[PDB]
Amino acid sequence: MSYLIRKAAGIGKGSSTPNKAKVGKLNWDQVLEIAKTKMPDLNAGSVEAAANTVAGTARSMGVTVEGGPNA
Amino acid sequence: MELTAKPRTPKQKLDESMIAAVAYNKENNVSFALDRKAFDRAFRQQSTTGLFDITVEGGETFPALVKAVQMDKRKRAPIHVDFYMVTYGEPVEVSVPVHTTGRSQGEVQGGLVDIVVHNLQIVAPGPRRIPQELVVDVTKMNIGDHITAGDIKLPEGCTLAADPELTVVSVLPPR
Amino acid sequence: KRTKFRKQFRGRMTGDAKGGDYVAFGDYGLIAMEPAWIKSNQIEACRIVMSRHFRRGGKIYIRIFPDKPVTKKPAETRMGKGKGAVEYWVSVVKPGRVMFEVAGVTEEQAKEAFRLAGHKLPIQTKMVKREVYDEA
Amino acid sequence: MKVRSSVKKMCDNCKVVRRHGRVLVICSNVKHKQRQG
RNA sequence: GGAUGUGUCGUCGCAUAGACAGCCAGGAGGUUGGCUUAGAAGCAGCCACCCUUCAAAGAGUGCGUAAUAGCUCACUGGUC
RNA sequence: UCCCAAAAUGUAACGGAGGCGCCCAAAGGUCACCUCAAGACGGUUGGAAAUCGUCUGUAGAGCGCAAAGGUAGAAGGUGG
Repeated sequence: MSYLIRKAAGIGKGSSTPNKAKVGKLNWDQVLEIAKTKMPDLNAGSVEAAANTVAGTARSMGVTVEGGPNA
Repeated sequence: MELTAKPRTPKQKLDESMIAAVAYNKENNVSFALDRKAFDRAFRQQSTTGLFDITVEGGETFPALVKAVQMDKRKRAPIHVDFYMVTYGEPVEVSVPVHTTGRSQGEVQGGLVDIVVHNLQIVAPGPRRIPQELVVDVTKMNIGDHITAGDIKLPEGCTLAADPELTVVSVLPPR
Repeated sequence: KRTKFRKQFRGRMTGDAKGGDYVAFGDYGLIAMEPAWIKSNQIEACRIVMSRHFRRGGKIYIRIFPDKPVTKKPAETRMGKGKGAVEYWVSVVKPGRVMFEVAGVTEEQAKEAFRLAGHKLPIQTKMVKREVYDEA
Repeated sequence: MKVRSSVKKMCDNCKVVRRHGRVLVICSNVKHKQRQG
């Protein structure tokens, strides 16, 4: 995931100041193809499972996540 | 708090777990002597912004407020207490503690927010409805955000005795 | 540590605390429970150790400054007068006093920042917490 | 064996015993084998 | 300064709607979490410590390697 | 002359600090009168203070030298 993510945002390494200097952001659309491959490794109950499971992964790599609910 | 005695002589208590306070207003400054343990468990909560039941031996419930407590040094233990009877529409002035809530935007950032002034005093509390606390926003606060009296939302009425531009909390930088 | 300028000498006497508050400048504080002389190098030995433990925050308050000059033996003799204005500076502490008090960091992450500091003190202390509301 | 004056636990095993007049330390690990005396 | 050596007062506490210690079994999937490194994968050091399932299983106790790995813990059920 | 000296006085040490062996025809007698340090605002070589001005002002100044007490209704500052 981290690799595909790097490629997608274009990110370059990872980050040690993911609280100060982070790195980027992407859209759920991407998150789709991701799960559509990691699936044989996504013991997910139905989507969301893996739709949000992957959040944290992206959420501790320094990756700001788009949209979601409401408004 | 069933305090019963109230004499100048405390031999009958000093040995027996019993604090020793005094109450008043401008009318009755009844001599006193309440129980150690009780007060001990008591004042913890209601602190000085909490009027409680004062039925002195004989039964005469009275309304007062924790004014000033002077405890022993060496031994964290309290020795004397002043209860300033409540009022009805105006007591005097009260000591109300400052509090924070929700993570600040300075914490995760790279530094820590500091509370320059723990308990805060405002002019005129309002007997019957006197803030037994004071939660305050901090989040916004970044790398050098100082909050003051001119900020903290007050509880409908209550006026700030503390000078405005006086910093109550700031988010101190790192290291 | 060492004062900036002054008179130069002194004397010696004791009696229980007098101006050692309790809570102030922090939530957690360390209190001294015995009459002693706190060497300025005995404070550094405390602060410095405390720092280490705290990877940041500096919310350590040392509120026991060395307001006192002690002297010493120029080697032996006794036929001369006042001696060694410069042996060292100490800060008379008395019981109930508050030398230390951290801030921000967890209980445990404090019950240790002190413990240690205790280990280099000539006197016994004990950690205190809150309910400190006299004057402000 | 370790004869220290300030004996105390060193890991979730140290079973500070008190045999004949002495305060001891018995832990799975030996370098933990303490003893005031 | 150290310590299940005793005596007496105080505080949490957590609890037959069946805990603690002991026992059989389990132990999560992302993930060798991102970062850093010659690499370090729950355990040299920055950042966080979220998602999913569930009765459960915390990006994490300590031991261990050059990292692996392996060994147990916190969370889960029966037997008393 | 301060501190030590333990609130009367006094009280030691090769205890802690510091001055004197003068000075003033006037820095005296007496009689009149004025009143300080300093900050702030605003002003010329000025520009840091200092001169002028206007508010504040127990005097936080002054008193020939060391300190202490004392002192502005003057022992403070001028003139006959």
